[PDB]
Amino acid sequence: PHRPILQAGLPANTTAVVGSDVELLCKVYSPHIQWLKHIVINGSSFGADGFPYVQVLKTVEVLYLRNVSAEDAGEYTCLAGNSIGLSYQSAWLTVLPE
Amino acid sequence: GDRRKEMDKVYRTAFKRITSTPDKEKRKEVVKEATEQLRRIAKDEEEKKKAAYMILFLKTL
Repeated sequence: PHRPILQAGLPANTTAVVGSDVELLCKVYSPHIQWLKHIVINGSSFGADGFPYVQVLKTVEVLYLRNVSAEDAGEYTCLAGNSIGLSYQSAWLTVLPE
Repeated sequence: GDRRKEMDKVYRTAFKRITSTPDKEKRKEVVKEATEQLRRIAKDEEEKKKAAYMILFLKTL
C-alpha cells in the first residue's frame, strides 16, 4: 500500500566523453519503469506555465547510451510508480569533447 | 503541502479509472482530464515537476 521503493544510490552522476558509450542504472525493490531526459529549450528546461520539458526514453534496470553527443547530456530520471504513487531519483550526465 | 495531497488524490483516482476501462480510446480521454486538472493545481517547481512526472506514467498504463 505504498509508493515504490527504489535503491537510494542510483542513478549516479556519470561523466563520459563524446563518442563513448554510457550506462545508467536503476534498481527497483518491489511497478513500471520509464526513464526521462530533461530537455533544455533556449537555455531553460521549463516551459511557459512553469512545467519542465521532459521526454520519455524507454520503458537492475540499465539504460544503454551509445555514442553520446553534446545534446545527450543533462538530467536523467528514473520513474517508478504503482497504484499508490511514484518515486524518482535523478542524476546528471556530463559530456566531454576531445 | 495541502495541494500536494490533492495531486496524489487525482493520480490515484485517475490510476483506478484508467486501468478499469477496456476502451483504449476512452483511456486517453481520462488522461487528458487528469492532465488539465493536475496542471490546474501545482504551483511550485517540485510540485509542477511532480504533476508532470505523473502525467507521463499514466500514459504507461
